[PDB]
Amino acid sequence: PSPYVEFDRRQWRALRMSTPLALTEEELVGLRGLGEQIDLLEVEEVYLPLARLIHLQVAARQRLFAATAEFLGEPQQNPDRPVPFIIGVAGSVAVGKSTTARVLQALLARWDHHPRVDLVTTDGFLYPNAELQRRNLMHRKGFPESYNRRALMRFVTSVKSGSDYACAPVYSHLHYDIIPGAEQVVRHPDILILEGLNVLQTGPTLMVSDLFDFSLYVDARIEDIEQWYVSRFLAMDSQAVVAAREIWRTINRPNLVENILPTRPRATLVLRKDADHSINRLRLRKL
Amino acid sequence: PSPYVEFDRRQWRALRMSTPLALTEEELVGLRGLGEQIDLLEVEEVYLPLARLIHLQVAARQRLFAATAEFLGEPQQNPDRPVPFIIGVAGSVAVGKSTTARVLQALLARWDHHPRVDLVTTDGFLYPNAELQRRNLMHRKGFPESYNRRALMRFVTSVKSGSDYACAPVYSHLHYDIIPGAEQVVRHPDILILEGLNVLQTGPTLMVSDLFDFSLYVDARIEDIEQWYVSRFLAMRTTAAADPESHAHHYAAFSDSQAVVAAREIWRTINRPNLVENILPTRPRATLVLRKDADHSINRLRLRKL
Repeated sequence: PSPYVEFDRRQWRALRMSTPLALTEEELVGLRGLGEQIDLLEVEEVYLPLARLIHLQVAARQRLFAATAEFLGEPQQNPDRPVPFIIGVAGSVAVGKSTTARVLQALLARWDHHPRVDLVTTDGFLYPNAELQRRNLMHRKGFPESYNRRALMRFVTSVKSGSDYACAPVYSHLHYDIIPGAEQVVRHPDILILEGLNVLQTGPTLMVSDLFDFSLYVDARIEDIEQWYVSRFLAMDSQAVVAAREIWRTINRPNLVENILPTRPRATLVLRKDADHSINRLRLRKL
Repeated sequence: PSPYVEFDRRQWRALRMSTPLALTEEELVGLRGLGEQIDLLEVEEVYLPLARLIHLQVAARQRLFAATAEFLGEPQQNPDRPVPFIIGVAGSVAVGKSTTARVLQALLARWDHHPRVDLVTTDGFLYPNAELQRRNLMHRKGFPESYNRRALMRFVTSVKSGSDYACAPVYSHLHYDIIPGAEQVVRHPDILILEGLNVLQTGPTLMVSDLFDFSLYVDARIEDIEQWYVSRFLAMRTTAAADPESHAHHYAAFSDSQAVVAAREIWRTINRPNLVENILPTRPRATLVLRKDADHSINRLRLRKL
């Protein structure tokens, strides 16, 4: 007996499901609008059903909120609305976290009971390069000590307080650094997806995942991810290949081995991708 | 904005409500069978609506399992029924965890959609005093290292995996030691309540609390818990000296004053630093925090916002 139910892509495809599950134009545009262009078969066969799955939890939580508010008799102290539902997305640099999180962001927004869905990356709570350099941590960028954990906690806490205005700092891929004083403002969305290297990490104290309602870990073979990282580095010369590999071996792989991979059992749902980026195995915690 | 809604006792009582699956006089008085300290007003003002709240989540979880099973189309891999809903209860030695847990256990079992409710204490996963002795941990009894974390984890995991059979060992508060050979068996209940000093503790990678669906922390001023710890140590003495099998224990022959000296000593050196160092910092991880007055009655509820 296992805590998970498993499906390979075959098994998963073989499932006859209710809801017809067809991609809508809004969905496409929604997605293209997030700067993402991923295969449609993947979106159809894997992400639509996943989204429906997740939507059942969100709708269950909204019903519970209202049934609980009814029982309590709709008092003053009780909030008027469910606080945002929070979804964590974890995994290695280059495994597709951001893509996975942007597709769910677009698909989940399609339902009328939860149309406002925000996406925050924890890259934004990285210490700025100067401060990392003040502390001799540039080479450990993305490791747990490279983030301002207190600020991350405060931001997610404020979101789970039902605050109307909660602000995250902004990481620039263009500069590879925090943009000083830029802010992403989150305004009581229905759903918040929080993507990052560290989102399921265990902090002796109180961790940010304590505030999650659902979490995903995006998985793949470590040698496949190394390839994906190299390709991404080449898109941003055998010399570039050499430089990519050095960053992988020195920074990103050890980060994966020591800090990220051990958090995989904590996820609600683990999605494993083969060499071609398509999902070949899903593990869902038993309800 | 806090992540909690907070109510003092006046405000709780001032709330509207419903008194949902409400209790016969006999059913009420039956609850006195959980201990001599059961206060039925407390049970009716606080624990009952609390059980109703919890019952709402247990039932939402049950419908969610069914909606999810239908949507996936009832495949062979999906289980037949929802795995147990697990509730953790945490706090200091002598704050009332066990009583709170026992009351909740009885109230939750009233509902037909979940009548099988088990209660397991993590005291049973302490290493026996002899094993503690081999490990050099007798003076740290109840600290996280005094437990077989791995057997505890395997047991909760097994339950949350929907097994039909899991076993926990058993601690004797009278002989202050594990009972050789004794096991509590747990058989896929609707709800498992897990109670102990370490349940919300934060360890490496995986923690037992990752398997919880809801948790409570029972809270009070430290000064008062001492007083309750001292009182309970007196009562235990008295109880041991009356048992045929337990009057042989050194502590059974303490005088009131000697039992007070020894209780404050254990408090000072063990239970209190355990509380400050390891228990209290888990308080913010609880779904619900119940604070008790000097009189044992609840003066404050903090509930996580849904």
